[PDB]
Amino acid sequence: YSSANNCTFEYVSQPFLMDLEGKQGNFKNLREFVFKNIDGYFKIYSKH
Amino acid sequence: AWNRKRISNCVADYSVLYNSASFSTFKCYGVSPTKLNDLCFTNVYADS
Repeated sequence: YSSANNCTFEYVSQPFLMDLEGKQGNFKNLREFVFKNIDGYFKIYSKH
Repeated sequence: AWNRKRISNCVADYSVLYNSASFSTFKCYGVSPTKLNDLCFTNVYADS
């Protein structure tokens, strides 16, 4: 991005960790997300 | 050149305004300042 003019909401979620490995292979894991917006409030869902 | 700020997604109070604050003038329009607690706003700005 270039910059931010104004910002009505800012945010940091819960801590967790990542593998950070570039080694080649089949996808050992899976990630799902359902982004949605209902009545003006955003929400997200997930599972590993 | 007043300072415009943003109060978002947090919780205010009124009882922490006058206990030895003793400011010049405290008043509110369209609602009693005493019952700031029960009322519920949205996207509160801060100009000073």
